[PDB]
Amino acid sequence: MKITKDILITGTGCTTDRAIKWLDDVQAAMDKFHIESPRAIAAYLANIGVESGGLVSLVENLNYSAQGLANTWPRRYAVDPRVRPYVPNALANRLARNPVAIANNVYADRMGNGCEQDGDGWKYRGRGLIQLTGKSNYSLFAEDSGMDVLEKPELLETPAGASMSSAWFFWRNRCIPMAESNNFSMVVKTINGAAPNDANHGQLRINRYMKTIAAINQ
Repeated sequence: MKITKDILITGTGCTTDRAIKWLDDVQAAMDKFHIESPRAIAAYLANIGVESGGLVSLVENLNYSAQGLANTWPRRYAVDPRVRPYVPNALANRLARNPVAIANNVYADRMGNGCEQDGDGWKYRGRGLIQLTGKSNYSLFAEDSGMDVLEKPELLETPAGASMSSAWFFWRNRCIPMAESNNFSMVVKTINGAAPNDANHGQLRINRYMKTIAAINQ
């Protein structure tokens, strides 16, 4: 369905100026990945807006102190993950305040990435609205979209790439059937990792979902 600037603002909480810059990219992404019904469009917009702070935040933040590393990945970066506070280990103290070195270590040898030394963890760090991480998902998105994101992963920080990759994620993770069965809670769990709650702004997601259905049907 053709959406408006006002539907996009209702759905994502974005500014008027950002809605104007993103409208055509969001429409093209939803059309490409068959996000067509009021509930599918509402569930997609409600989640991409909260995940990205209103289409503002498009890349993983890897700025950490040693204490932030221990707190975020205690099994990797705390001396002992069974105690409070966590104490940063020697690895945490070496990697702290080094975004590239953190990503290369924490994302090494998973999600399709190779070894720490060869740089895939940083290269394929989280990007987009619903962030894609790791060489495997960048590769699958490249094949499904035709976007050159292995050579140019920074395309996922453009409005076109962020919208397209989020629409791909929504389609591929079966969110369209969930939306069209009125299972918004499962859509949020699938995208965020947890059902609607305080931590993931669940009430704001639900409020924007319901408000966007109403807006579209008019």
